[PDB]
Amino acid sequence: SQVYSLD
Amino acid sequence: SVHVPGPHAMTIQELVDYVNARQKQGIYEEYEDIRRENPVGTFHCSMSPGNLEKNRYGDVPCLDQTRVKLTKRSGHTQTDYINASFMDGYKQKNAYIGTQGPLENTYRDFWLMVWEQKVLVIVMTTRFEEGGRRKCGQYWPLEKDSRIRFGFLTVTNLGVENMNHYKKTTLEIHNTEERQKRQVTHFQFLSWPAYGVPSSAASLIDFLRVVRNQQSLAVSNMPEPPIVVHASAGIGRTGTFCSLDICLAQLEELGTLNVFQTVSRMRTQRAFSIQTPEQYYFCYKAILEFAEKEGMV
Repeated sequence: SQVYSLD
Repeated sequence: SVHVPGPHAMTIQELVDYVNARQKQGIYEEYEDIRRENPVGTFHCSMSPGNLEKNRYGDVPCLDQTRVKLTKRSGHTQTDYINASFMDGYKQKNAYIGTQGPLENTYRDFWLMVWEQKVLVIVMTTRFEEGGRRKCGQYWPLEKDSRIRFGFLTVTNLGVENMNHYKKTTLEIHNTEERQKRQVTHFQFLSWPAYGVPSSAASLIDFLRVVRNQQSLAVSNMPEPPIVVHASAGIGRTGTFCSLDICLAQLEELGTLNVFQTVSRMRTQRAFSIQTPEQYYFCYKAILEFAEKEGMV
């Protein structure tokens, strides 16, 4: 998926 | 440009008063008020199924309204989409293209955009990985004299200069379809961790001067093409870099600035510009520091 926020 | 001085432009001493009165906690609370701003715009292109995999992060779409559109595509995989937004700067429309760190499947789109947008300077504020987390692809030929072909655009590395906090690469882009060549200066700033600030505001401002000098030098050898500015998502360090640049540009020319207005307006163009309250407070702090160092206060 890959998230930028929430570290 | 959306970045007009009005309506509450501040002088550098009023800024000192402002920051002194709000303090870090007040500036942190200001950042949150920017985030609250009603997100004018839509993200549909970013989320179209043909484009999902062209985003590095699920949670960093880009705005339909300001996105850079790709014209001369080729291949069913190349839509007109790239995660990249036109961004106004001080007294200049489309001063920047804030974009993400290119993925392997978007290297070709990135160079297409650079070509089509007449880009002369690329600013990169990310390492390839950080915490073993992949953050940006190696989208350019890294060794001197090496080349990569991205369809009709051949990019060749003409030389690299390694400095304190940044490396300067000179790339030639060769449109082999139109037999046109253009030199592009790629700058990689190495001391700006994701989610964080640079270790030296002074190194960032000196780097900003280097970039402006390069953009100026290139434009005189050709209205003004945008500077590509990317980090990993292209919103955190990118928005900070670009906001600082606009504020210092307005400070230099008009003797005024407004961080709030700058970042508020920037987030209507490159959505989510500036990712942490720490980076927001850094714009204020670097400007004050530049101003002390310069004896303006």
